[PDB]
Amino acid sequence: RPRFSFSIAAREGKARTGTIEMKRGVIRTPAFMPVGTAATVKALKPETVRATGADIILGNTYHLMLRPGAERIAKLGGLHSFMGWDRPILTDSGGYQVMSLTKQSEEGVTFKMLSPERSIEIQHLLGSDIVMAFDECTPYPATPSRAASSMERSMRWAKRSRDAFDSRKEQAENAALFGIQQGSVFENLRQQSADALAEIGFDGYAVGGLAVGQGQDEMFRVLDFSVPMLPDDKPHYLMGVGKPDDIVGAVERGIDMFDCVLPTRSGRNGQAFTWDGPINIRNARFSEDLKPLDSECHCAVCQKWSRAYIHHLIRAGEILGAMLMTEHNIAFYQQLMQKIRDSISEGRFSQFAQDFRARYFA
Amino acid sequence: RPRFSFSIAAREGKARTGTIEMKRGVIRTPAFMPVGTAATVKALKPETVRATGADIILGNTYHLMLRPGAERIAKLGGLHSFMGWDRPILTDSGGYQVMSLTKQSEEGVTFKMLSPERSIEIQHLLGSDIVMAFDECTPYPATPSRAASSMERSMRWAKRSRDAFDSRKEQAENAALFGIQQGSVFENLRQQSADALAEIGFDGYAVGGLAVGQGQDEMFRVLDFSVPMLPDDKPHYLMGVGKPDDIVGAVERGIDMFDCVLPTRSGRNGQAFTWDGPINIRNARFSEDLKPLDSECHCAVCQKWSRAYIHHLIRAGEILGAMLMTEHNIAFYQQLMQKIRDSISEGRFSQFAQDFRARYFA
Ligand SMILES: CCCCc1nc2c(=O)[nH][nH]c(=O)c2[nH]1
Ligand SMILES: CCCCc1nc2c(=O)[nH][nH]c(=O)c2[nH]1
Ligand SMILES: [Zn+2]
Ligand SMILES: [Zn+2]
Repeated sequence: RPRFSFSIAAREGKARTGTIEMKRGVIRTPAFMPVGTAATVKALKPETVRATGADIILGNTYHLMLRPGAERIAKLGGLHSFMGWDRPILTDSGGYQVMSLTKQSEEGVTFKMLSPERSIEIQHLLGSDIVMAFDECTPYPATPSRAASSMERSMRWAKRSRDAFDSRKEQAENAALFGIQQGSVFENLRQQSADALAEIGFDGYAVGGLAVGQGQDEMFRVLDFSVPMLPDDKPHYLMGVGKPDDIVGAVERGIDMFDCVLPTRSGRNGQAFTWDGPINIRNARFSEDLKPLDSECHCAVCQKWSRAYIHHLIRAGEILGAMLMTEHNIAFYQQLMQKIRDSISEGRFSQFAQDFRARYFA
Repeated sequence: RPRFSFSIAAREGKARTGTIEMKRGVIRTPAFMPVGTAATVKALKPETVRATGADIILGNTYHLMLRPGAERIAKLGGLHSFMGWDRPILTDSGGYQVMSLTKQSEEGVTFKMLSPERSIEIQHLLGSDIVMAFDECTPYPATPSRAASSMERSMRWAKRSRDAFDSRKEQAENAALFGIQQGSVFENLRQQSADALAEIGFDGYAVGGLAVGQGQDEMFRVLDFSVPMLPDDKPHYLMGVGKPDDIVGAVERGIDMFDCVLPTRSGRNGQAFTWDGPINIRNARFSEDLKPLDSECHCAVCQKWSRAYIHHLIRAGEILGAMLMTEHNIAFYQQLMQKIRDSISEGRFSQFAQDFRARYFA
């Protein structure tokens, strides 16, 4: 396999399905990336993550550079070996969390320094397969002046990220680099940003700044004009999105890649995804319900345990409850992505989306 | 398979190895029973418990009758179906926890009623394979007068337990009933108790009251005279024991069955069992240690992850840390029991025990 090769096999409207080939494996697109926050997808063995159908996972840079540390992970053999996941890993740059969980300057951010060069070096030390440019995730809402200033800095940072990555032979030969579009909800700033990014040149293009408070209507509105601005022949990654219906609508608008903590975090808190919508398994109505979490789901959890048992586990605060809920939720997300890929491949994705929404929202 | 058949295949001194055949499967003896407190072996799928080599697990009656409730579990298909463990389950009577986690009377105990008849009915509702007589676990230390009064009540309760079990056709035909010897640390009271129990007649005999504060020397002293009092041709179960070295010494004194929460509870708190003794994986010395938890262990955890990674997980409070530590610890206990069975079968158990202790304590 090549360092990086994105191929589109089928299209329907703005939707695409295809593959990203990388040295550590193939990613089927549209792709959902489970989030591993501190070198673990919470409550799952990596074999279990794979078993659900995930082709790639996301690691957060901010958390790893703090614990256990990037240099330490590198000394230990890199993140794949450390955590036991041998397939592609996408790492974020750290740019988001350093502000949400500071001294900001043109150089980077100081907190209790992270900069483009340090972020790219940390992602190298981790042995990341897909490296995110170090950016600034503009808060929502933002005035046009502030969003412009923020976007402009991010684009200067994107060039610095590009050069830092290219300056390291082994990273440039074995990993890929994605740029991140900003500009808040403003069309002209999104265009400026896309333009800047394309001029630099990246292996893929994320749509940043849309998982930070916008309602779905608004996020969709911004995607409508923003995704066509990106190079068509490269993957499009919507950072931090989202709910099952967010994902369907974003694929309808040309997104190829997704991540979000909802299936893991929700799962631990008792929310299970079903084709008829989410359910809160702690609800007393499930106390004697012998059905699986979802009537159609092919996951191991639905093959073996009832709602009643998982209800008991979550109410009791049992670790196995977190494990079972998380596995099901991640499997549900993967089955959603499989249904999306198959329906685009068959030219019936628009119908799938309609059908999905009618039932999920009933 | 028969309802119950205990066969001794090999002996060495007081040590025995053999099998208990039951309708739901075969139990290899000496046996270690992982404890499932609220219908789950904490942080493990039942398939994982089996994978470690466990033939039977223990369920606590007290906790189940409180949550989710015995009648409810029965309505749901019984405990095996509920939790997804299809092999034998031994349940305790509830007698211990109702006092440690009250109004005591000859009838039973009232708390925020449990009695012999109710305890046996609850264990039936759960669908237990091995039912423990409802007893009183005498506190340690106890004066001889108090231990005698306590033991005497337990023996009256043992007869009531016997009759309650026999009065239910399906339970008597499909499960087994164990009696529990009391008498604190006193030889004459242990003899009285054994005598009473044998007169009633049980399928197996537990040694109760020795996991409640006695040091090893004392526990061993009491086992020395207590186990020979029990019927030779029935299993001998030491409730609540114990550490790896407790278990070796107790097999040397004729015990066939063990349970304790140490491998699970310890595991979650960062203690890992090794042939060179326990280690506390949170210790900074493991932060860059690439070795497995134990150099010889055949478990899945030691095949795949390093001390360094598990150290990170436990320090980070990650669920996967609890899962990995627990799997290893339960696998270690099972490998210990396998080594014990093989060495008795080969007539080299005395040497094994010597060798085990020299290394575990070095
Ligand atoms: C709460 C979800 C946040 C998702 C996210 N957005 C962004 C972004 O806009 N830029 N850089 C990032 O790492 C990033 N991560
Ligand atoms: C803290 C470990 C307690 C083990 C135990 N001992 C006993 C006993 O002596 N009688 N009945 C029981 O259920 C029981 N359980
Ligand atoms: Zn499922
Ligand atoms: Zn191990």
